[PDB]
Amino acid sequence: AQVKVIFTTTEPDLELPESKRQLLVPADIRRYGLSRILNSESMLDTGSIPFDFLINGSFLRSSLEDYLTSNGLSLETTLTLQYVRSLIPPVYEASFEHDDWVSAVDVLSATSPAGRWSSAASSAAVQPGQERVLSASYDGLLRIWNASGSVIATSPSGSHGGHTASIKAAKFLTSDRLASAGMDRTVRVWKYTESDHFTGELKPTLELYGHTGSVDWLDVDGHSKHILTASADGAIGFWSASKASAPEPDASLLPGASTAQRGPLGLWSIHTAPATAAIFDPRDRTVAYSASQDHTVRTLDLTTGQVVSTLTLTHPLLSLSALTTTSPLLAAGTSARHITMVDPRASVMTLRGHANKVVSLSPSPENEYSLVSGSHDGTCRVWDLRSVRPATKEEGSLGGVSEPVYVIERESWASKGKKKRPVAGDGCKVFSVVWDKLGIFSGGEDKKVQVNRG
Amino acid sequence: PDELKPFPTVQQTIFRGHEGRVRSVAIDPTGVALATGGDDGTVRVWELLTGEQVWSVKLNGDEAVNTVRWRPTKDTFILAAAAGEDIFLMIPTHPSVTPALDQASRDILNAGFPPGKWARPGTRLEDEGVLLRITVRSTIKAISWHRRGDHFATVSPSGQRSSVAIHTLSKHLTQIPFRKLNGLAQTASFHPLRPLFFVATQRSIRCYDLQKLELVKIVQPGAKWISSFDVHPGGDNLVVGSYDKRLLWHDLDLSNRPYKTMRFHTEAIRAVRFHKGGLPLFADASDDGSLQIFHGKVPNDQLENPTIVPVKMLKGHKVVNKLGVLDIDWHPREPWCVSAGADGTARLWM
Ligand SMILES: [Cl-]
Ligand SMILES: [Cl-]
Ligand SMILES: [Cl-]
Ligand SMILES: [Cl-]
Ligand SMILES: [Cl-]
Repeated sequence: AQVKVIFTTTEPDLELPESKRQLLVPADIRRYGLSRILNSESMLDTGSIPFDFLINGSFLRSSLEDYLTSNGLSLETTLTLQYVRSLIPPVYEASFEHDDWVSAVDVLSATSPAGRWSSAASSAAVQPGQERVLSASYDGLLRIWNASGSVIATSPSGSHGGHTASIKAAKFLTSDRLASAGMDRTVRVWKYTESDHFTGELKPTLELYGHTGSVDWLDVDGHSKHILTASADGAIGFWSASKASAPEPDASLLPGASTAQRGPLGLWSIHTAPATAAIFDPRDRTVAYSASQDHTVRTLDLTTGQVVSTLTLTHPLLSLSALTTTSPLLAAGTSARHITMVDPRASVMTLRGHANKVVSLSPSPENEYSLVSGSHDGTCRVWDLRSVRPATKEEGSLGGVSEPVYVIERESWASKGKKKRPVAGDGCKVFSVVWDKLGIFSGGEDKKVQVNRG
Repeated sequence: PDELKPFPTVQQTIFRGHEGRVRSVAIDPTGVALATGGDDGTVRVWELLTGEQVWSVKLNGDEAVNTVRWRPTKDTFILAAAAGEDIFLMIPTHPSVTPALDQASRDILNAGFPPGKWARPGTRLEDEGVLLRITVRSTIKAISWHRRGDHFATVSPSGQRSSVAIHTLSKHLTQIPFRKLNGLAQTASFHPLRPLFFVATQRSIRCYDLQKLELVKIVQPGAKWISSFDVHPGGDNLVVGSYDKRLLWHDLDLSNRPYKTMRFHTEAIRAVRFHKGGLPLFADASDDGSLQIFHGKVPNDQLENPTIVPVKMLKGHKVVNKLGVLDIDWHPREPWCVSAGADGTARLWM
């Protein structure tokens, strides 16, 4: 019945002056009573916010006195409690059926990257009502989906100027323009116009040939109209989405021996093995980051020709993402089933518990410390980097270990009374995950884009 | 565990859509693609990580495709498959194939325009991309490429005539050198470094020399009916496996006797393959759906004890119609492997 607590937080807009100091003393209080104390008219005056509490870097799932009986520590000690916004669980909402596997998902929102990029210029500046969801299929077809899950627009087919084979990745670079890439080695830039009645049109603006190999990954900059790609040739591409400024194509990569065909500006091969992911730096748009099966994450300078830094990891890397200090922190999805959090400057921690390859990542739109990943094991998992344990002995190495906060399964499989997930990824494989405020859309082998939100 | 890492532990990708057993697996020289021959007579090429099938062809209306093997050169992208008596050379449609690489492969196969007869196949086959049909006298079990990809040998067990055939892709030339083998030839392998050759019968494995044309060595594994074998990249060791459930490591530095004998299997061992590309791993495939993954290390110094320990047993293949795992191949760089079982599936392990 007497225990000292002290409140600290990393949360940007929730902070206590002066009141951090003082004693909570039923001593049997679950996280609930504490979340109530913070919400108090006296403390944060917010009053409903669910708060989770981290001691030592671990969540408190019991009462206080139980925690400090079972560990040790019924020392009258002052437990230092980090408090964080408790995750609002992304439960299942909708599913958009496809004919073949869903390789890629992107979300056009008012606050999504293409959405903020839009309102600058050219600019639809998409209204809070109508959000659009892009899906790329092994069909060879892009589909612009309604928020309510109907198909507004469908890409042309092969003939008529569309993709000649499966599409590996696609994204919104603005509300007018969107970009795709695939097994046909092209990178295609599309105009998307929409009518009064809800129906779309996707007209190819540009066919871009630099690559010999599948173009596996694509990232976009809507401000500078730049695209960059990662391909199985072990090479990272850099392109202008604008027809205006482009070089002329290689012509020995073209369908020989209407729509405009242009080449890359600054196509480089920096990798021994296929290049799985390439992304822009959030702060600086002339700096890019590469990841390949050659185990390397490379800091790359797009202004000059090539690589300013190389960082090598234990296992081949299938994916990369940046988390916003003046500069990012990378999540690297591995074929080794875990995610390594990498600091590119001259291996902080490791997220564990995926059962298969980790092929897609995306940061929370809400806070810096949260991340969602997606994986060939049929699930997308939500991590909080503020949740960290000193590494376990087996396979643990340096203490990095962080387990998932929430687990998102396929409603394809989950709706069945079945017990354990299918071996490998069979039928459930998750190829793409994007996390927006609508939130957590998941493409994959089950031919469905899946919507999870609270 | 320990220093024995890494190795395949779990199966990360399942390869489906063959009907009836899958007879063969060969990974693309660049490591981005899988090739599977079927009992349904289809050769197919699949995206390695995802398990999406990007290409397929049916060579013969009714026959099984026993062996598929890539031309071990990264500048070509040429696949060889064996259906019955015929060995087909083809160029699968893949993202890897540009018009330059296509024209290059076509230039290699078309260059060069009876123990064997080299013929252009039916129109329907180049319509689907198969440029060559090479016919030998009796059915082909095994195919092996020489490391620079100009020569390839086909082994046909039944017919003594064509049993071991060495083909030259430049001159379109089938030959039956070192003609009569004293045995029933299961399969054959070229040497990783020096111009040597290997021919395994059910008896024993015999290492020849090509244009000196002489028998160099003969190693006797001392087991019933050798099922298969594979040569260490170092060249100074190899591994044999049999229908006796036993695996035999042969050190050719020391003796014709097997250096080590290993019983990990309930039923016959139908395939054995080393990891070529420098990792201390090899594996055997069994008629129980298990793979047995071993660590073994050809010593840094010549004439030293190879250290061999089993690291992991991979289950999850289904024993179907009396048979287990029928084939194995390894990724070129990474410690991943792919197996061909009778499930009608191929499976990726990491
Ligand atoms: Cl033009
Ligand atoms: Cl799990
Ligand atoms: Cl097909
Ligand atoms: Cl025919
Ligand atoms: Cl199965």
